[PDB]
Amino acid sequence: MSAKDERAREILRGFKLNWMNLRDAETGKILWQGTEDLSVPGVEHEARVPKKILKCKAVSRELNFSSTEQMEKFRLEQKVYFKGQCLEEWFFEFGFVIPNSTNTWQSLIEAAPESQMMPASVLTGNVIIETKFFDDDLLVSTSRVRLFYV
Ligand SMILES: *C(=N\C)/C(CCCN(CC1CCCCC1)S(=O)(=O)c1ccc(S(=O)(=O)N(Cc2ccc(Cl)cc2)C2CCCC2)cc1)=C(/C)O
Repeated sequence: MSAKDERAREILRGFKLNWMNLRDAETGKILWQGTEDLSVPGVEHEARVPKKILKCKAVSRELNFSSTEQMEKFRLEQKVYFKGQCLEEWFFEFGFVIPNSTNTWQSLIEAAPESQMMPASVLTGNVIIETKFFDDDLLVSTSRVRLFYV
């Protein structure tokens, strides 16, 4: 192992996702909320979202996290797979994280204008979100969530 592998593990160790929610960006209405740390790697998490989320033009996510470790450029890469095929890739930057801080991170997730959504009934249980946590180019964790539309 290198210093960077050790550092990634230290960050993971100090990290906790405390709560999260999703809102319709246009109306502000709450679609989903949870307190399960979906960032925990090595386990396939599940989440149930209302099927009307697929009609939204944009979704606002609020994500609350704690970190014992300082981070220079905290960021996420998320890949949206349907039956193993990547259909969307999202990138979000938080930036600098104070050691032993708790932070609320708001992001906007926008519908790709190129594409049209398959129906909820087709998508449900066949969508995996793969999320990669980075400090800059240091990969901290990789986690998966399987989505159901209800
Ligand atoms: C392809 N389209 C070409 C699709 C569409 C499904 C993707 N999402 C649709 C909405 C995206 C923005 C515009 C409005 C439509 S989705 O509703 O299925 C959706 C919404 C939110 C998220 S998530 O915020 O990434 N997230 C998963 C998550 C995991 C780990 C962390 Cl750390 C944070 C967040 C939430 C999902 C429910 C729990 C949390 C993902 C997908 C497809 C499927 O191919």
